[PDB]
Amino acid sequence: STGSATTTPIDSLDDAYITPVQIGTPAQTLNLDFDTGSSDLWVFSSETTASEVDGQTIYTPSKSTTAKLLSGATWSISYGDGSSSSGDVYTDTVSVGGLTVTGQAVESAKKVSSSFTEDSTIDGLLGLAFSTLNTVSPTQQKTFFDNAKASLDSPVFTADLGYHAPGTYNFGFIDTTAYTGSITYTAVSTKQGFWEWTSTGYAVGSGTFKSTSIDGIADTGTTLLYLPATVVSAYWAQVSGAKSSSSVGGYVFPCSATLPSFTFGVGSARIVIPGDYIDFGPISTGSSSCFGGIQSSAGIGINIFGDVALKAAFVVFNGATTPTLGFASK
Repeated sequence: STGSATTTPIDSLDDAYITPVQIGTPAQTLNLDFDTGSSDLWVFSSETTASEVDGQTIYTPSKSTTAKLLSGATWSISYGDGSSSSGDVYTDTVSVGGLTVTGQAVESAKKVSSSFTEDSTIDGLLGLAFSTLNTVSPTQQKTFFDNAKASLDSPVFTADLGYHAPGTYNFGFIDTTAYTGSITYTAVSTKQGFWEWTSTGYAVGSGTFKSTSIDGIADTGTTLLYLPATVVSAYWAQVSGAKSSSSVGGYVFPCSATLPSFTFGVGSARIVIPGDYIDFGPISTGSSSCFGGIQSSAGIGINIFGDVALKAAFVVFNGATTPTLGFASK
């Protein structure tokens, strides 16, 4: 089997992407944030504290003939950005882009933090990291990909995120029309439960490439590119007037700037992030200070190749017995 679904930016900045997902019978379609940095499929639901729901579409398990309470199971997650959610668990039929999994754990939120409530466009998350990170207790549950894998034509999914435009998540096949050149594959460590890999270096603008190993995670659920302070300083030093602002929470730059590109290495290959991808716009409405899309990972504890990096590439998440990651230009 295969599946193919369009993923759409939630706003003009590509702060996140939503993908429609069919849950239950008859189908209830919710728009979920596909997140290769976590491993829970959770939704706003009829059980979510009413004051914490503000415009989201909810899953109502009582209206699904295939929903079953997973008795005794609870979940609770906290994300890198400080947001969180928790609740109980149903199993139900879940389909993405024509690919159907029966008996998928659908984690129903009883509580969500303010960041979730305040974003009316995201109805939940669909985790695509390794199932070892799944938070369901006392019986850990499998991700949608893990459940689908054996049925897929090939044990892979791909992320093709757009810059200020829709893109695609495919399951079970590689669309050879969706990228240019060849795909370069690189080793993955699953030791921390992430799609963790090592970039071979970077360049800033038309500058020379610096060969240096940068361990990090391919994370579709993180907006920005978080790299070591040395790398980030080298980038922003090429933008007149750019500075790190403790009050704003990272590097800002004059909105009048033209940003240089940023290149990262994948083996001997190179992925170029155009400068425009690094512009996250005014820090507040009307401001002439703009927020940067490359930020320091210092004090996160891990480097994160988030959407800013991934949307410059066609990315293969290869879930074969020994997983790997592939990157192509597009």
